[PDB]
Amino acid sequence: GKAHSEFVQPLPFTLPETVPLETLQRFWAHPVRAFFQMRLQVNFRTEDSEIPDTEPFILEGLSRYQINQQLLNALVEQDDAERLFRRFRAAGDLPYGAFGEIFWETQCQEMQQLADRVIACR
Amino acid sequence: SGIRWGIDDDNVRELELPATGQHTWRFGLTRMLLGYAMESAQGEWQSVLPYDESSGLIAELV
Amino acid sequence: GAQYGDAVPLSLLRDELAQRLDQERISQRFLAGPVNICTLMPMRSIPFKVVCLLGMNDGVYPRQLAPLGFDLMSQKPKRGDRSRRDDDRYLFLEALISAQQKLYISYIGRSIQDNSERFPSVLV
Amino acid sequence: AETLDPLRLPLQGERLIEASAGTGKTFTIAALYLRLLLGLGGSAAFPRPLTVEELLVVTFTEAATAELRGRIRSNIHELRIACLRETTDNPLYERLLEEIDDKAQAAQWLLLAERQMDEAAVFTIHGFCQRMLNLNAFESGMLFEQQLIEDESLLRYQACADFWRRHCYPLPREIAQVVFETWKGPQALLRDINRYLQGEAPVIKAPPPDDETLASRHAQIVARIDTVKQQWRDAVGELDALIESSGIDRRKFNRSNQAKWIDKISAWAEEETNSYQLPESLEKFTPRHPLFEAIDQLLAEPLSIRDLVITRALAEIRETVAREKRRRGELGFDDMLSRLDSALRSESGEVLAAAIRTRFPVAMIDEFQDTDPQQYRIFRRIWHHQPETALLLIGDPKQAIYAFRGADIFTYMKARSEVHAHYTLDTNWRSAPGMVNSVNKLFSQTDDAFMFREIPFIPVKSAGKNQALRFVFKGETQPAMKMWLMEGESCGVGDYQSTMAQVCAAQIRDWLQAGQRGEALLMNGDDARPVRASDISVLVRSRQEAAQVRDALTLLEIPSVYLSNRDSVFETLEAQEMLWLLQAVMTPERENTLRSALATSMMGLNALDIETLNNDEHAWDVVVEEFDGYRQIWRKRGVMPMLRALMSARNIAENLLATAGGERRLTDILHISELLQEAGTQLESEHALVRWLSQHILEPDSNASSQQMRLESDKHLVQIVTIHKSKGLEYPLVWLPFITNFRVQEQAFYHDRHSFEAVLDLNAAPESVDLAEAERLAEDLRLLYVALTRSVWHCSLGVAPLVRRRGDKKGDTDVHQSALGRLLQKGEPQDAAGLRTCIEALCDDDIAWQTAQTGDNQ
Amino acid sequence: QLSSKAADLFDQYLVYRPDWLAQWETGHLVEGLGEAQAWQAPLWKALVEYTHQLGQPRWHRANLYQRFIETLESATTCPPGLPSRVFICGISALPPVYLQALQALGKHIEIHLLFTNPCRYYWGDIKDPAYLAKLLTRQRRHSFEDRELPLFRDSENAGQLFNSDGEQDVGNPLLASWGKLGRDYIYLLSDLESSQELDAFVDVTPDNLLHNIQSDILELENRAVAGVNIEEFSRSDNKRPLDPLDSSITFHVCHSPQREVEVLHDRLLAMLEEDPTLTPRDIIVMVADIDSYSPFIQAVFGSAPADRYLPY
Repeated sequence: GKAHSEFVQPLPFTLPETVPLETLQRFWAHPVRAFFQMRLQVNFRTEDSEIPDTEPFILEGLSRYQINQQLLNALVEQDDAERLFRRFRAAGDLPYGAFGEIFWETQCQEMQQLADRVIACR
Repeated sequence: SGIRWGIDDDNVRELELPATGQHTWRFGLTRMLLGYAMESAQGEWQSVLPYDESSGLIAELV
Repeated sequence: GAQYGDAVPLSLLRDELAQRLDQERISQRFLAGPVNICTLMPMRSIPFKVVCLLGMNDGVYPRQLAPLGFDLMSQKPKRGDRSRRDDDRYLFLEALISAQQKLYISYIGRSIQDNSERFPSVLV
Repeated sequence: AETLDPLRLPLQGERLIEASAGTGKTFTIAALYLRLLLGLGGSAAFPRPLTVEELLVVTFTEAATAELRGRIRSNIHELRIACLRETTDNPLYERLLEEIDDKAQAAQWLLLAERQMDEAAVFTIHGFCQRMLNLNAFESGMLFEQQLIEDESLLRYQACADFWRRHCYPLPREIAQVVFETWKGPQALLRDINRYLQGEAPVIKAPPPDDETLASRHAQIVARIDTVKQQWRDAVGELDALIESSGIDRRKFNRSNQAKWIDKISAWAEEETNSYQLPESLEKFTPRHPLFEAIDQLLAEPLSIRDLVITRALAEIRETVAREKRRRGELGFDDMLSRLDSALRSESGEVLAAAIRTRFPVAMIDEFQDTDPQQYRIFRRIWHHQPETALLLIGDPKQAIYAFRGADIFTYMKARSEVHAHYTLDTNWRSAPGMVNSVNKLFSQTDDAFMFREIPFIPVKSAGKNQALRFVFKGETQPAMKMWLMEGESCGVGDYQSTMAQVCAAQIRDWLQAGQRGEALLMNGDDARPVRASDISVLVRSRQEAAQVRDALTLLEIPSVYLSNRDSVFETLEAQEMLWLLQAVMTPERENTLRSALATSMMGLNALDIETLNNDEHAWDVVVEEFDGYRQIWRKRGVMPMLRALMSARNIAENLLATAGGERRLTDILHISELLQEAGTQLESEHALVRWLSQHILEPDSNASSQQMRLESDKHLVQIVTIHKSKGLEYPLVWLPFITNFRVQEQAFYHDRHSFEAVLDLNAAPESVDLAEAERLAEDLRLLYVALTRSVWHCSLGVAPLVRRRGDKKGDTDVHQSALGRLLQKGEPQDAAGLRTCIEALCDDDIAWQTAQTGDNQ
Repeated sequence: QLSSKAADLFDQYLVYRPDWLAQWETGHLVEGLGEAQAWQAPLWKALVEYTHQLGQPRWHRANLYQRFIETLESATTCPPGLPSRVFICGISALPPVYLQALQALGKHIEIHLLFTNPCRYYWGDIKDPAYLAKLLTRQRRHSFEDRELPLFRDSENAGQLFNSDGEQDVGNPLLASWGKLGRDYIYLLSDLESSQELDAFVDVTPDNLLHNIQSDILELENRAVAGVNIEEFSRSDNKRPLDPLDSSITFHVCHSPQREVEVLHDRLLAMLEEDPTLTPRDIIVMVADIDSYSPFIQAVFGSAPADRYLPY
C-alpha cells in the first residue's frame, strides 16, 4: 500500500484590500485554529451535548465566568449589586437560597478587591 | 432555558420534595412566552427573567 | 372470558403486552435456496452434504436449565420424560449421523482478554 | 502446626490447610477430589462414595473455574485408563493404586461418573446463591424472572440528590454556613462516603441521640458556648498569672483580644487563646475560678455537625436505593448475598438449612482470602455443626490484596480459632534454593513480623527436582538477592525516581546487550540459553510512577510495553473522530457539519484535496448518494453492515498499514465497532445510539470490556505491571525499585481486637488512629511478601533512607514507620549510622549489596 | 408469577400423569410422592369445582382420551367419517399416551410410522428374563427375507442384558453415552401387541473417516484399543490407517465469534471453489443460539463484495 501524504501543502491565495480589526484579533488568538475555521470553512465542533441532569448546585467554567465579568462591569460603575443579584435569582442560575447568598457574598468580595485598584486610576 | 425536572408543582410535591417553583416545564414555557412578549433588559416581572431569543416568526413551536 | 371481577394496576398489562409483542417469531424462509442459518432445531433430521456447528465450549452446550424447584415428576422419573440436556445430547448424535460428505466443528480455546485458557465440550 | 500428607487427610469435622505461595494449589484439590469421588482412605475416609453431582467447589473467578473443570476432566481420563493397565508412569497414581481393592468396580464407577461431567456443581459465589434461591422459592421470597443490572452508581447519586434536596434546603443561613464550609454539594459529599455504603453497613462509634434534629443540636452548641462567653467578662480583669520570661506578652494581648471576642453569638470557630486557659495547661506551664474548669471540659472533646449529618445520611440513602430497586423490579449481585443471609438468619428457613445440607454433603472453598463476613456467617451457621458432613478449607493466609474490593482479613483471623486441625505444604517446584533461603532468611530477624500472633512463621523447603538452578553472568555466577543502597542522609524516593531510576534501566540494558553477545546465560544443569530482551520485568506500586520509570528507559533507547493499561478505549482520538464520522451519516445534508468527517486523520485527505472540493459542485454532489445509501443500510440491517461497508469501500485498512504504526490505531476501530453491537442489541431506538455514545464518552469507567488488547507476541519488550494484576504468573527476572516508600492513612476506620467488627468513629481519636494505622502497616508488609513470590532466578530491589521532616541532620529516620524499615531496624528507631553496619551484618553469600551509582554506563 | 407457573405445571401434569389427576378428582392422595402435593391437590379440586360451577364445559384431555380408547376398543371395523390413509414421519419422542391412542387406532385405520435410529440390531433395555424370549420372534424385509439381532441365543442370554438395566456391554461409547432418549423410546415402541415391523437399511462402505465412524456406529462393534497386554500396547499398526491429506472431519479453534464466522466464510468459499459440483442448496450451518450470533452473520454477508458474493 501507499502511505499517507502530509497534510500541509502550498496554497494559492490573493490578499483582499480591506480587513477588519476583529478578524485580525480572532486570527492571532490561535492561528492554527483560525486556519482551520476561516480559510477552508471546517470546524471540529464538539457537538451539542446533552442536558445536565439537574439544577447546578455549584458554578464553574463559563457559567461563573460571565457572572464574574458582569459583576465586575457593574461594580466598576459603583452601582447597586442587589438589583443584578435579583436579576440572576430571577434568571434561575443560582443555588437555592443560602448557598447562593454565600456564593454571592464571596464573589462580590473578591470582585470588589479587584475593583478597588481598578477604580483607583479611573 | 434551564429545564431539568418534572412537569408541575403537583408533580414536585407528590414525591415529597420542597416546591422550589423553578426548573420545570411550566416555568420554562412561561419564561419563553414572556420573552416573546418583551425584551430581557427591561427587567424582571414576576421573579422571571424573559428570554431574549424567540421574538420573530419562529414562536409557533412554543 | 375467564370472568375476572376486580381491578388491575397498569404494570401487569404493561409488561404482559411487552412480553406478548416480543414473543412472535418468523420461521418462513428455512428453505429459500441459499445457505441456511438456523438454530439446532428440536425434532428435525434432514440429510445434507456439509454440516457445520458453532459454539461448542464448556458451560454453553448443552443448555443448563434448573427445574422449578417444586416439581413432582423431577423426583419420580419415568419413560416419557423430555429433558433439555438429553434432547441436546440426542440431537448431537442425530446431526453427526445426518452428514453425508464432510463435517466441521469449531469452538473457542483462548480468551481474548488476557490469553487465558478455555476448553471444548464433553461431546467433542 | 504440622505438615500434610494428602492421602492421610481425614475427611471429618473441619479441616483448614494453610498453603503459602509457590505450592501448586490446583495440584492438591484435584487429588482430594479423585480420592473422595471413589471413597479411598479406610479409617480416614468418608463413609460412602459419592457421585459427581453431590460435590461443591466455590471459586472466585470464572477463568479459574473453567480451568479447574478441565484439569479434573484430564485427571479422571488419565486415572481410569491407568486403572485398566494397572501400571502407571506417575508416582502419585502409583501410590493411589495401593488402596484400590477392586480393579473392575473402579473402571465402572469412573466411566459412569465421567459422562456426567458437564453439569458438575462447581460455581461462583453469585451463581451459587441464585441457583439455591431459585430452587427454594417460597420460603426465600424470590421472583421468577430477574432483570439483572450491575451499575449501582447512577441510582446512588440520583437518590443522594434527593436527600440533599430535602434535608439541607430549609435551613437558615446562620446554620447552613457551617454545612457549606465542610462540603459544597452532593457530588462532593458522595466522594467521601461512597466506600462506606457498599457491602455491609458498619457500626458507628459514639452514636448521637436518634431524635436530636439539626436546629436543636445547633442551638444546644450555641447555649454550650453561651455561658462561657457570658462569664468570661468577669474572669478577665485580674492578674492571676505571674508575668516573667515564661509569661509571654502575647497572652496579655490574647485576653485583650478575648475582650473583643465577647462580641456576638453567630461566630463558630473559637480562638486558640482558650487553649492556654485550662487548669491542665496553665498549671504545668490554682483553680483560679469556678468557670476555669468549664473551658477544660469543652476543649477536650471537639464540636461539629458532621457526625450527625453523616449518620442521618447513611441509613436513608441505603433505604431509598433499595426501595427504588424493589419498586422497579431489579436485583443486584451485591444484594443477593444479603437477601440469602436474612433468610438464613431468620427462623423460617430451618427446613431450607436442612435441605441444602442434604443435597450438598461436602464443601470446599477456593483460596479463602476474600472471606466476606456475610459468607462466613452462612458457612459457620450451616456446616460448623450438624456433624457427619465435613468441610474443607484451602487458604493462603497472607497476600491479602483485595481490601479495596472488599476482602477482610479479620474474618479469616476469627475463623482460624474455631477450626482445630492445621496443615502446611512446603515444596516449591518453582525457584532456586538460593531464593528459598533468601525468603526464609529475610524474616528470621524478629518473630511476629506482621504484629499479629494469629498468622505464623514461614518455613518453606525448596524442591529436589530443580535443586541446581543457577544464573551465571560474565564468568562468575550471580547470587540471589541484590539490593541497592542509596548514598546520602535524607533523600526522597522522588530523587530516585528522577535520577537513580535510570540505574535499573542501565543494568537492564547491560543485561540485554550481554545476553545478545553471549556473555550472560540462563542455564539449568548443563544446558543453557541466552537471556532474551523480553522476560525482564519491573514492578511499581501506583500508576503515577509509571511515567517516572518510563523516561528512565526510553532515554536509553529501549521501548517498553505497558501491562497496567487500565485506560479506557473511549479516551483516545479515535472515539472523538468516530462520533463525528457516525453523526455525519445521520445528518447528510447540513454542509457545515458534513465536512467534519472528511478532514479527519482517519479519512486521510489533504488541504489541496478539500480546497478543490469546496469550490466544485459535482464532486460535492457525488458523496451525497454515497452517504444516503449508508444511512439506508443502517436503517435496514444494523451498525456492522453500515460500518464495514465504509471500512471496505474507501480502501483505508491497507492504506493505514503503509503508515508508521497505523496497525496500532486500526484495532480501536474494530473494538469500538464490536461494542456498538452489544449496545444496539439492548437499545432499540436508532437515534439514541449517538446519545449513548456521547454519554459513555464523558465518564471513563474502568470496566472489563472497555479496555485495550495487545498486539505483538513474536517479540516482547520489558513488561511493566502493577502488583494487583501480577497474580499467578512466572517471571524469570524482576525489579522492585520503589518498595521503600510509604503513604500514611488519615481516616480513622479500624477493626476491634475482639469483636472483629467494622467499628467506625467519625471523630479523630488518636487511640483509634493508631489501631487504624497498624493495619496499614501490616498490609504493606503483606504486599511486600507478594512482591517476592516471583523471580525464579534473580531478584533485585532498591532502598532509600527518607526522613519525614524537611531537614536532613537530626540523627533519626522514618523508614521504620514503613514496611521494610521496621523489619530491618528490628522495631527500633535508628539512623544512617545505625543502619549502615546493620545492612552489612547479615550479608553472607546471598546479599550482593552495592552503593548508589550516579553515572551512566552506556 | 405463581399463577403462570402453576398453569404450566398443570399443563405438564395433564399431558404426562393422568392417574394422579384421576385420583385427585376423587380426593385421596397418592402414596410415595414428595412434598407440595398436600397443597397442589386441593388447588386442582377447587379448580375443577369452580369451573363446573361457572357452567363451563367439563371435558378435558385425560378423561377425553381415556373414554376415546374405551369406545375404540369395542366398535365396528370403522365408524363413518374418518381419514382412510395416513403417513406419519419425523417422529422421535412423544408421550406414551399418544402411542396408546395410536395402538387403539391401528385396529381400524391404516397407519405408518417412519421411525429412525442409528443402529440396526436391537440395543434397548430389558425388564425380565421372560421378556427377551418373547423378543426372539422374526422381523422381515420389505420384499423377500427376514432378519434379527446377531448370534441369536448366546449373546442375549449371556451377560449382555444385565439383570435389571439394559445392555451393559453396548460397546460403542458414543451410542452408550448419547442414546438414552433413543433407547427408552425404542423400548417403549417394542412393547405393543399389533406391532408389525419391517425395515430397509442401506449399508455404508468405509473409505473416509466419517464413513468409518458411521460403519462402526451402525454395526455395533468397538474399534478402541485399551492396551491391556505389553504386546498390544507396544504395537500400533493393528488399527485402520488414514491418508494424511484427508479433510473429511476437521476442527478449528479461534478467539472471537467474529473471527469464527470469518474463518467459516473463507473455508466454505475455498471448498466451494475447489469442488465444482456443490450447489449451495445443500450446505447448512447450525449455531448454538441465534440471537447472540446473527449480527456477525449479517456483518459478513452484507460486507461481502459482489464479485464472489454468495447468498444466504
